[PDB]
Amino acid sequence: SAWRKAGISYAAYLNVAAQAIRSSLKTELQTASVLNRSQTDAFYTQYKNGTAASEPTPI
Amino acid sequence: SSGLKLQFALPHETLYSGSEVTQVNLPAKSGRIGVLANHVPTVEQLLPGVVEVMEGSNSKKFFISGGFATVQPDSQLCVTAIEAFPLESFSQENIKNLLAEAKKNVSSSDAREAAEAAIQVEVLENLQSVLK
Amino acid sequence: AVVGQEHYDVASKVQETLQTYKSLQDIIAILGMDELSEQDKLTVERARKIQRFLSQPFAVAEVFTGIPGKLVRLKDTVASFKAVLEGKYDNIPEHAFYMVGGIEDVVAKAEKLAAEAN
Amino acid sequence: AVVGQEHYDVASKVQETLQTYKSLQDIIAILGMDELSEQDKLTVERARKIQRFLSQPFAVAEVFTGIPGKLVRLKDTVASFKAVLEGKYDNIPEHAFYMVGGIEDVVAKAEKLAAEAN
Amino acid sequence: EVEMRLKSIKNIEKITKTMKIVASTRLSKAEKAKISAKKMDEAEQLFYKNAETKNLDKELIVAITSDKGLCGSIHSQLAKAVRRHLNDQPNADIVTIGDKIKMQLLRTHPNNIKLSINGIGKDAPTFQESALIADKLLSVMKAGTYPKISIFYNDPVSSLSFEPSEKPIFNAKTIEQSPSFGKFEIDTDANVPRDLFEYTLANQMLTAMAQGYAAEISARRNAMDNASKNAGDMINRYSILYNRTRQAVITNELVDIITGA
Amino acid sequence: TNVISITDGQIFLEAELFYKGIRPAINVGLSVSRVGSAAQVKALKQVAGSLKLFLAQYREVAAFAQFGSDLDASTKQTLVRGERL
Repeated sequence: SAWRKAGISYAAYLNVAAQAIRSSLKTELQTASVLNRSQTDAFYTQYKNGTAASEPTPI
Repeated sequence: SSGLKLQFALPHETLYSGSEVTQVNLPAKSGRIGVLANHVPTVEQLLPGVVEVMEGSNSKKFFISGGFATVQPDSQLCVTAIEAFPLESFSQENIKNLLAEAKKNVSSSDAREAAEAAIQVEVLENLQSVLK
Repeated sequence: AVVGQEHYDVASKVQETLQTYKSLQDIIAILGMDELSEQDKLTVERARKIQRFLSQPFAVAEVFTGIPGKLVRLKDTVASFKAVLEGKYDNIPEHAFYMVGGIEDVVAKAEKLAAEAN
Repeated sequence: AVVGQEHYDVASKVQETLQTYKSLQDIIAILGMDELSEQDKLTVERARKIQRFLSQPFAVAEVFTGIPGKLVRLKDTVASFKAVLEGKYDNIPEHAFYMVGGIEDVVAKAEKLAAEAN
Repeated sequence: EVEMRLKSIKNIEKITKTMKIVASTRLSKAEKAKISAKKMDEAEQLFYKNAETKNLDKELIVAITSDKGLCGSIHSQLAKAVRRHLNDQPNADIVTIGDKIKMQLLRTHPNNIKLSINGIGKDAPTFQESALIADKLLSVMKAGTYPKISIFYNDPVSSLSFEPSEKPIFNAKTIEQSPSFGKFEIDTDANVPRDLFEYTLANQMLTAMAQGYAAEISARRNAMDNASKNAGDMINRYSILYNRTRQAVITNELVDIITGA
Repeated sequence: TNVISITDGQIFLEAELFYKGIRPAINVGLSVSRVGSAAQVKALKQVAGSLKLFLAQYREVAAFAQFGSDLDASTKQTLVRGERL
């Protein structure tokens, strides 16, 4: 909805929608991969020109 | 090819692959995309709504929280959604009322966080609406 | 027909579970104790305690270890390991059934050791 | 206290590295240099260079290798080995480490290989 | 020292079998993800075939590798393509993905890696994790403004017939004005081009990462498999040597004892 | 063989250990002592009771680190503990 103004990207919006829609459901639908969809351990540390990987914040 | 094919293959688990249908009416970003048959060459980013994919059999209704349905010239509707939904598991009461409101706690975060979660503010209402 | 009908039934599981515990010996250290299924993690939590429970202080090994010895019987030990397999005391701690006596003697080991935590 | 604390440490590090290479040779052959640690890979590369540095041109052996013999000075050799383990020439060529004098002749050979091999 | 060699090879074989089990466990999930991801990317590819979506023309450099440190040719082939791109486009920004690709990308050009995110190959390709990675990429340094971006991604044909093959991406400018984009129409208000660029990046990335995780799990079942073969051969040879040595020792013992008598 | 059948045990100082830099070179896994800590000042015993098990664990992870790859928390911790010890 508010992806237009100050979000991250279309993927961020649809993924948050996925997280909520899964939250709009019980365990009888949410498979295990939905857990990694919620438990994202991808640690984003944007590097730099001088190879400055600042901080591996979970994605 | 006669009829209309749909390719509903979300990044989670592919649902439909070119199966024939009589209607795939869905809630597009600019409006309500009621592509029944053939359609025309135009692909639209989608808004959280209901995709009552009317096959040769009955129209299964699944409140889908987003995607893009590419209406390929071959009456192929490539609906690369982000989420999957049943005609029965996508229908519930308590799970669609308390979860969004509990998420409204997350809306108490800073400005960019609230700007992100503003989508979730109305996300769960769509499923309870389209569940019928 | 030579060792007791149950004793073979439990031992078959006991041999298999330990072999599975031996089978799960390699996997648990590789990626962690997660990969086991509910029955498997039950076996990992039944056998790794049973394999630990395999120990027993000796009535003659007094001079070194210092733990007073244990001398349960066949009607004791046989049904003891089965109850360990049966999970009737599956809530026991890690060292609860290890270096212990019979199954009824694995109850006190945790109970007296749990006094230090409370 | 015989040839120097630095010499003793240099020999100890060199022997440890070569022993590491021999110890990891089995997994190296079975799987490959990539399948192991980059620390392990670095140690293996340095050890291979060191082993290739072990030979030298001997004055009467010029019959075989053909080079006029080279007598490596004890202190110079110790310093060269300490450097080579310490990576003061770890980028020099491996084939330019065999049948030369000290690390000075090693660098001269690396330059010669830079001229010829290219 | 032959006994230590045989036993050490046996231990390496046991470790290799454990790695094979871990490979099976990861490969199940990798295949599960790739199955849906391939169809997901084919959905938007149908549009890219519906409209010839050739992209012409600050251009990122990318590779495919999961959260493992090389397996036979899993990381090496991608590293070669990374070095080729570094030579061809030194001013090309690098997207360091996972660990092995992250390390390889940090090797060539310090000014190329714009992100350093680790542990992408934790499990099956997840829709939300890949989508968040893309959304961060779509937000990091205007990677959408990157006129072209080539995905040097694994193309595992059946088992390992692959390298980090390079493909184009239809961006915001290249989606609306494609020559055959006249076929599929867009709306001025709907702002299709940007969304099509982002979603094309999403589907391509999810499908490619799922294929790469499956292919590296193959490298954990097609490179360690070669290592398992090497261990089997070495173990057979060493077993032959030790069985011969024991027998010969016993025989020489009998001969010495009789020759004494 | 006869001595190892008659003696108290062994400190089987394998050549690999002494080559591995560990001087003195008691290959702890290959070592043995029938008498043991019962013939020891308990001041040693309080720390040796953990030292022996730590060396044992390091023996359990020596192959895992020989592979030169990642693992769980217990394995990496064991490897660091064993190398440090």
